[PDB]
Amino acid sequence: RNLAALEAKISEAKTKKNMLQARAKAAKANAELQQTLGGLGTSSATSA
Amino acid sequence: RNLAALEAKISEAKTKKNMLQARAKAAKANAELQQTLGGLGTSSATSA
Repeated sequence: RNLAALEAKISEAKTKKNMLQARAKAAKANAELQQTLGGLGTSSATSA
Repeated sequence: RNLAALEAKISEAKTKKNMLQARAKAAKANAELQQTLGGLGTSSATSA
């Protein structure tokens, strides 16, 4: 029974952590998209 | 939507700046024409 419980713990923790990391990476990618959209170099063209 | 907006910005800024530069060059060419018309070397012929 301890082995059954431990395997359940291992599987759930591993998969949950992996998916959490993947979604966090997706979120940070989206945040980088937002930064790039905000990060517009209009100043240089205006100076030219 | 951000990409659509950004492409619109890029196209409009590029074309407007290019045409502005071209027309400024035309204007300076015309100003050089006016200078050449004013810049008459009558003094040298008068001295001869």
